[PDB]
Amino acid sequence: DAVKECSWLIEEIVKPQLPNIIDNFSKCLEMLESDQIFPTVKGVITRQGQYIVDFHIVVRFPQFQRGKQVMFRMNTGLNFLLIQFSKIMTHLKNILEILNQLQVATDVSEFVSKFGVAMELLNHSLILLQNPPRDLVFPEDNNFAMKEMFQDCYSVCESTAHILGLELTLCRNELCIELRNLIKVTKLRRGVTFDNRVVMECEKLIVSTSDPTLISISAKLNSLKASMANHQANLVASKQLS
Amino acid sequence: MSLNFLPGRPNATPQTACQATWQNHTIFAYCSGNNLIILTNKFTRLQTIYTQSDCTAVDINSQNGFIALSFHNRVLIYKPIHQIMQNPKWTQCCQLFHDDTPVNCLRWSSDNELAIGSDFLSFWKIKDNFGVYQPILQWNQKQPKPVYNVIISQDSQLIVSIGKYDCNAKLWKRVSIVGEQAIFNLTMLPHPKPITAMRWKKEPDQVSKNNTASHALYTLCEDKVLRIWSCFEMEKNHTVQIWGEVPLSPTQKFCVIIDNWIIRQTLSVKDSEIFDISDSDIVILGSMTGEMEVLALNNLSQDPPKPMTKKTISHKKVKKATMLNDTRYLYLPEIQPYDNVKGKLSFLVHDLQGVIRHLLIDILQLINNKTEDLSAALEHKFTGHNKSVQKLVRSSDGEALLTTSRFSENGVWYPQKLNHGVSLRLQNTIQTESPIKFAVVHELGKQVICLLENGALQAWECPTQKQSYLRVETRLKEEKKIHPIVMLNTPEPKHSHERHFTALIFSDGSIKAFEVSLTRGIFEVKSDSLDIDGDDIYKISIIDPVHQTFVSNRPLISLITKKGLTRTYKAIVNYNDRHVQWIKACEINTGIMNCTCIRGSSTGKLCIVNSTGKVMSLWDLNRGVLEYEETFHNPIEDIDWTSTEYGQSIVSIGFTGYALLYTQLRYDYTNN
Repeated sequence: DAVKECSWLIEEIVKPQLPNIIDNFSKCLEMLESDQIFPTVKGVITRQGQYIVDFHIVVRFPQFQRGKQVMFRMNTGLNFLLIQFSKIMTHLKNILEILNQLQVATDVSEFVSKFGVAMELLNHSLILLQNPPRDLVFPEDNNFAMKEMFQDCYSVCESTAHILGLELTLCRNELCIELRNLIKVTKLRRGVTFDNRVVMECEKLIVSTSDPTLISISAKLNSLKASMANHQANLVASKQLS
Repeated sequence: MSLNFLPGRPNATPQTACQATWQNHTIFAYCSGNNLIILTNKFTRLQTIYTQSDCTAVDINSQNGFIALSFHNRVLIYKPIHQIMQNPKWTQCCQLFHDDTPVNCLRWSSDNELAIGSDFLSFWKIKDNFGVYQPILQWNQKQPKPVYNVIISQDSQLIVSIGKYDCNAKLWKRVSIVGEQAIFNLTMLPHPKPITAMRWKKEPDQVSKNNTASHALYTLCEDKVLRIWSCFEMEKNHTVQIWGEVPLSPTQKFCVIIDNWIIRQTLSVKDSEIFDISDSDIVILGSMTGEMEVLALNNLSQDPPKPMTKKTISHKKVKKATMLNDTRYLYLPEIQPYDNVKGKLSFLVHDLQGVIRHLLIDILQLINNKTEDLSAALEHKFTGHNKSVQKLVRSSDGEALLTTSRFSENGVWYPQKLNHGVSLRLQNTIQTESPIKFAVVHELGKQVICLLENGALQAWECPTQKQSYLRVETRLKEEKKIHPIVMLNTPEPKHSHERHFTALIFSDGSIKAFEVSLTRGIFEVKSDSLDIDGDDIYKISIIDPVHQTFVSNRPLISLITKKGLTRTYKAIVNYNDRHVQWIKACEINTGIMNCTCIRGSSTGKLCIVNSTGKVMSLWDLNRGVLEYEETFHNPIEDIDWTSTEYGQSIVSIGFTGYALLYTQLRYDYTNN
């Protein structure tokens, strides 16, 4: 006959569950958008909210720095911008705005679209947490945050004997920094134009670290996305029926 | 004894009947108008519970034997008065009221849990105090429309609902891990067509923890497709996906499932080896033509995911009564074992035409691949009269019965031979303008003649639908001085079926001998008035055989007077003369003046209850000698005599609640 009852039932089903998800998403997003407490490499680094501007880690690549450990200590620290958390914060803000505005939407289609967009954003954030961003991975990092951000990084990461470009290993749902050391090349497999001088990989100093604050946010986002999956399926079922 | 009940016509609700295996007593229950019917021990005992409202649904607690019965805006809970005994009995124990919505469907689950869906799918529990069983509305929520059918599993799997003509089943899982006010998590479970039926798989062994996976859901879609949906705990991550599909052929119209529970309880390990299908449940797809195919699922309950599929087992085919009597819909309560009778499954059918059927299929024969037609045989049938029976009128051939009420709901029934004794079978309904005071049946039940208290004599033909076509009618003058007291079908000197000369005995004499017939209208005959024996007939009783005897030479009425001058009068009538004559065949002068009841047989016997009603005197009409005299502590409510072409007379003396049967005993030459 008509799925009008199905469309209107979102208020009596989705609405009671709406705050339980909106508040959780807002709580998860607050942590990422605010300052918070935060051989082998040495030292530690911290990420301030969304953008990390403090780094004190070093490198211990056997092939790096012509055999010397690349202690590219930051020159007292410098400002930096991180897009991994920026996208998550933007998605969370958009989800909060949707929950605030379309929650009383006359047409359930707008609310369903907002919920689907929020769920897709949460899934994208989870995926980005699973593996490092495209520009943060060592192969496509171009020695970012290790050639200029770190003091004396020109030789600490671009030594004549070999390069020591550092990379961010954000593949464990947490922030981490590592480096791979490659001998000078390109004066294919080794490289083409890595940091203007492709270097054949010869050693690595991969180090894995956890995120005390990002782990909880990622877990909350995963749970919220799991709930939103069922919510979106139920919402779309009524629309498909009519 | 082989006593067969007709407790009451069942309702048309989907949950109007439920079979349940409480402690292996295989309870059965169903709703009939203002009554609930509970058949306990192999359906050999009955308990009826009266409630002043139409009963919507009924469900039975497998764990503890509690009955939940819906009606109007409330539900009643009955419990076994004694939790264990060879003859269980149910008594009222609790009441449920939530809102002003009739409880359209209701069910039961573990530990006194109920899903009483009316329009809101109320969920509750009742089992507190020292036995108050005070309920607790643990949850409540609204629905798009009233719930046509609901289902509840044990533990976390929680509940599912559909609503009438609904295409998506609202699955509400027990989302909250703890807390009485648990909130239930939603899922839609879209289907391509409205749900025809559904049910959960069975796994009682998981108790008492109840935390288990693979709570598969069976659901038949309106598109001739059975569907099995996988389920698992997985931290509530499973599941709203269809695990297996089974498209039924165009011939197929009905489907039923036998769980691994029944097979495991029935088949032995040695017998289980063939056809070796004990790894999953069984599905039987049947058609109205009778033909049916039985198949077995592959890993339909395996905890790890498996590639479920339909694997055929056998292609059977049983008689018409074994599948369906051309009904519009059939509701098939869960097939369960017939108590400790190994190898027999108590298959039930709800025909939605006033009849429930109990079949007792033999499982080993059902799955027999190298097997013939189905062996199912009608074991019980359940039905009942519409309102009430004021009187029972018997055809003298004994092959037809007319149930008459204070209203126009008269019915013509025929005895039906089941595999377990005999049971009546309504064949027609004789609609009347007013109550029938007297009647007589002929033509093996196909023709009926009746006299109403209004005085109208009406003749119906009943050749088939259940409609009874009134073919002839006439009326009397109702002088309000004399009144009819019996109707005797005076046999014609020769076997004649064209007309049936019916004699109305207007108290003292005045035998209105109407030459009633169907092809031609009713007539009137003058001859003749018999000796009223004091101008006032005192408790006349008819004489009739109960066997197909065509003899016309027979005494018809055993009159009696307050002076005890019993007289059996023969009947003689001439069709050409249009007159009838009354002849006193016997005139035994009884020793009792005031008699409670009187009756006589075709074999010349007679029975009279004294004025006090506590003494029965059996008299010989061919000798006038009191053959028997007994004193009973209770009054004799009625008497009735059977017979046969071999003189096997039996007399039933009907007391308040039980009827004794007495039979002649040979005179022993050398004994007393």
